Amino acid sequence: FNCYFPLQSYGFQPTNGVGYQPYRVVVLSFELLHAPATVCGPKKSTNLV
Amino acid sequence: KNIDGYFKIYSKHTPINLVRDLPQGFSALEPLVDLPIGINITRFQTLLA
Repeated sequence: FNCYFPLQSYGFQPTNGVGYQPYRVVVLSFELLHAPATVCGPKKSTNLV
Repeated sequence: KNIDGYFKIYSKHTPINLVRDLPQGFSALEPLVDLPIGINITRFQTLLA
């Protein structure tokens, strides 16, 4: 009575709809601390004149 | 040394004839790496074989 195993399995199935099929989610977190910058985007270049 | 989070290292290699504690001469030390670690350091210690 009012005591249940909290974790529950999923119904990810081919029968499921768009709102119930699985979706591999990836949340990309970012950080801007006083520590130095360590990750940056790719830089471009060109030929040499 | 470590300045503004960047840990810098300079070094070289040379032969000597260790007749005394140190030699009376001159030779410059080139840079090796520059790591943007970003921590505080106040102590150190050596490791031996």
